[PDB]
Amino acid sequence: SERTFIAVKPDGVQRNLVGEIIKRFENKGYKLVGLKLLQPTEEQAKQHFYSGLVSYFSSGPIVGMVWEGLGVVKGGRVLLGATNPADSLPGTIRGDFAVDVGRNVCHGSDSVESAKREIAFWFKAEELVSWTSHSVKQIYE
Amino acid sequence: PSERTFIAVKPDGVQRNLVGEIIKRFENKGYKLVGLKLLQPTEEQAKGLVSYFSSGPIVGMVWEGLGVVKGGRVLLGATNPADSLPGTIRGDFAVDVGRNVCHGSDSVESAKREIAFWFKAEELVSWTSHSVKQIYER
Amino acid sequence: PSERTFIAVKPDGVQRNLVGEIIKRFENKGYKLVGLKLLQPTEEQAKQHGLVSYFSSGPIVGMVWEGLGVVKGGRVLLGATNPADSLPGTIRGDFAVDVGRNVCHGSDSVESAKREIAFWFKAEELVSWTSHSVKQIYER
Amino acid sequence: SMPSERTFIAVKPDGVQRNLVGEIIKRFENKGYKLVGLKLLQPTEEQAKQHYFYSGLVSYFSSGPIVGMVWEGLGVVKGGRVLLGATNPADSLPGTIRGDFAVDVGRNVCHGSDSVESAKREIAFWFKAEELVSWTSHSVKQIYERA
Amino acid sequence: SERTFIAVKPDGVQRNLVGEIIKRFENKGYKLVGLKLLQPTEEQAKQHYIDLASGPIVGMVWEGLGVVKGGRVLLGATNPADSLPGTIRGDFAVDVGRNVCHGSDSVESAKREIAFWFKAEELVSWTSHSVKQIYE
Amino acid sequence: SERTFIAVKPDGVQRNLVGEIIKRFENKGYKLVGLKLLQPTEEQAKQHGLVSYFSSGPIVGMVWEGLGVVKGGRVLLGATNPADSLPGTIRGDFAVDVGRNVCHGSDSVESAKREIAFWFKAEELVSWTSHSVKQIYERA
Repeated sequence: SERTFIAVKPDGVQRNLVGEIIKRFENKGYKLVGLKLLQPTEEQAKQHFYSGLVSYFSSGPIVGMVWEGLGVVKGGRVLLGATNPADSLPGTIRGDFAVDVGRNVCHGSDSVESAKREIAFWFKAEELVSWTSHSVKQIYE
Repeated sequence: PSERTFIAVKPDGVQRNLVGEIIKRFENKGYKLVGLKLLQPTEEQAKGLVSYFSSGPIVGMVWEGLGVVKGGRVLLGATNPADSLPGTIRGDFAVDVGRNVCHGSDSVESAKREIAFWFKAEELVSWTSHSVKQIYER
Repeated sequence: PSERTFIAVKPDGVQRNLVGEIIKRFENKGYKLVGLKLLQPTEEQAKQHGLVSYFSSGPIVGMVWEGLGVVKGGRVLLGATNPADSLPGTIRGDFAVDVGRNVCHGSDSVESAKREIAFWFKAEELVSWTSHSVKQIYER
Repeated sequence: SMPSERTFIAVKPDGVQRNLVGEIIKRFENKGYKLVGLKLLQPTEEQAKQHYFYSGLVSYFSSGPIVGMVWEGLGVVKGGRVLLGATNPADSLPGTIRGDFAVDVGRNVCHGSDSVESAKREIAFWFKAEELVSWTSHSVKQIYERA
Repeated sequence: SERTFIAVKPDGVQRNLVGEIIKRFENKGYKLVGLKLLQPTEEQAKQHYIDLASGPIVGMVWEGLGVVKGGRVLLGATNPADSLPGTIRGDFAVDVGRNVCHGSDSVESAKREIAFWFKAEELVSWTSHSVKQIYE
Repeated sequence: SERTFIAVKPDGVQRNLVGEIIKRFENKGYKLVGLKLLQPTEEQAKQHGLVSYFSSGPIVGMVWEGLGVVKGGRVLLGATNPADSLPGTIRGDFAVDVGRNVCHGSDSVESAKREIAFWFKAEELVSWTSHSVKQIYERA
């Protein structure tokens, strides 16, 4: 089943939005199969204006997540809201919580291919957990 | 404002503990609860879709308010959860169209039919909200 | 575990839009909803339950909840009967001020729960079903 | 287009009566906007006449208290209105204040300045300069990107 | 009819707890009769400084039956270490020196605090449309 | 700089309480320095019927930092036995059965050190400073 990479960026962790973000994905019906707190290294930030974006991204921890579900790549992005918080609607994470595109609190993979790459980049295979939600028959026909 | 609509928490909604959450959103909006009942549809009432619909309880509700048929549907969000926006019930809580948590009458006429189908007249309560002048100008 | 209790949102609770909030808390706790009904008590029903007039003046929501220790646990969720003594986090602690407008009711014992359930609900109105989360809430 | 931009937000009397003051303030705080003015007041008949059916809207608006607020942040005039939702609740989407809480355009719970110029005028009309408080949020670097 | 003074201290305002605190008082059934974002005046500071020998903050006045004690119950114990979850400080504070809010500790001190922070003309007397639902 | 170990047990993960639990610790002012989703091995559960349930699915392991966080974290979780947990706590709000009590927190500073070391390798913990430290602590 489809998987996507969702991150709480360092502004999101600093502003105490980790639980709130996780809650919204859980409530939606998506399944958490990877989760990790980490501080990106400068080198990881270099791979991911330049000195500035690198420095912010390696300045503090992010929370990396892998979520599983039908249409979760697109759906996860819908939950996050438009990338640019000026365009984000209330009810979304960015619409509720962000102002500035450079401090937009979170990230979600923008396609299936890019999800596979991002998951592989941040998570070793052994760190992902395959399990079955006891609610699968209530969420999916 | 005396328009009425039928809202249901389907069995997946009840199983996933969304009854209170749904009621809350209608109450917050300003709509008035005039009928409420927990029931398990019979196979016959349902008559794959039949089996799921008669497999467990639903919560049936009648809500009253100005434009409540359309408004109730806006609160539920698009019927197909792929199209539902966050902030709506389905946008927040549903993934699959076949397990889309809830239902709202799609028109005034079909609301009248649905209400009559699930509720006996005596089961609906007419009352006046002490907030009516705060919610409606006239 | 199959224990059951009667919970009511009194008319002030319904008027003040607390029905959903109360149901949510019971659902969140893990208790199972097996009866639910909106109704306006008759004066006669209020007599059995000034207090008469208020109680029969508008609708209440009657509920039956099932779970281990649900009679006591339901009352703990409601908070002390007198809101002056109710702690924040409970329904009355969060939402009520006056004992005469204390928003809700819960059966005070197993025996009185059986009586209250039987009084407000006909047998055919209660639904027996199994939560898909039963093994996540209960070890045995 | 400055982060120092300011807008006027009001909880109208219906919003105060229906206990939506805290909820409205929370949404602005959550968004990252900064509260620089706040005041509970009952508009006078004369103040209601200027603000705006010219029998009826006046009477309701001067009938009880409103909460007046000044919020500061990048694009806060437009952003504040997005949080409130469409002016007519029929058009307001869930997730917004009016989409979540209002039904009738005549009882639409709140108000926000519709432009930068009208925000300056509204702020000046409801607040004396000495009532606004300038301070710095300890989260400014988390909300706004430094070059 | 009783009234009390509740304040969101500067840490509370900085940490975005103003709405959350107001909400809890509204939800409880108490009535907001004074509200203002404020900075002490030089004259207010002088008199505070003198009185201790016996910003911004948000200042509030709330009205209701038993609101002085009730308001404090909503805030939770003064020292957050002792505050229980469900209260403001139990949910949101760790350190007694950054305990987010304040409520008058008695009826007499409420009168004094209200008078100190609010001019009489800044309080609004009004009737909640829900008064008969909250009070018998 | 005190630290404690908090876990969402498998029932808690299954019942979608991870975010809710994290939120409460964040709201309180505590600082997240370790976070990981994992499925305990049978061997790991033996050291911690109870073995089978604990190794049956994923838990979320967390390390939190703050003044008095060991005791404070337990106060947020509520009494170990949900029958005794008060509303406003995680177990008071969400749990019924002591065998399915949703979560765990270290019971002392010494046991927190042991539990943190057991579940987290040193390189998995992140040391950082909250931009709100001076708003949460007077001495910071």
